[PDB]
Formats: sequence, structure tokens, C-alpha cells
Amino acid sequence: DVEFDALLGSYCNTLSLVRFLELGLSVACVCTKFPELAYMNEGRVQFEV
Amino acid sequence: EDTEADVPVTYGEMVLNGANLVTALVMRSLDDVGRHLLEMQEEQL
Repeated sequence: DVEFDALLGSYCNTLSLVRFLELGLSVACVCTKFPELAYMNEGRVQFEV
Repeated sequence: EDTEADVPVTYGEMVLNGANLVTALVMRSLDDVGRHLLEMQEEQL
């Protein structure tokens, strides 16, 4: 024989969804996304001082 | 004693008796997990 059942008093927490923009660290970034980065060779960023 | 006999035609079939109970939800009270089970059981009948 074998048996089965399911509780009605307690339910799990499977996933803990952590978003990066929920964190305090997301100040130190500038999170701008490409949907095309793999197509790109050397990109450059300019500074004038 | 005889020549022409009778033979069954249709094959025997099977029925699912018992299974692992596995479900999920995306959080609607907390009992709906339960109610959805009876749902997913009522299907197999």
C-alpha cells in the first residue's frame, strides 16, 4: 500500500524574488540596457576635462 | 463440439488509481491551494 494527503494549515515559500532595483546598491549604477550588445565591438565613452 | 466460436474484440484499458499530488499557484486566500486540488482531482474522475 501507499498513501497521500495535503495540508490545509501551512503553505510553502518556494521562490524569493529579489529585484536589483529593490536594493540600496542601485544608486551606484546607471542601469541602461541594450537589447543589442553582442553585436557590438569596442564601444567608447568620452570625457572632456 | 463446435466450429464457430466467439472472440472478444476491444482491448482492455486502464485507469489511473492514485498519484503524487503536485500543484502550484501564483499568489485569493491561502485555502485556494486546497480548493484547486479538489478541482484537479475532479478531473481524473
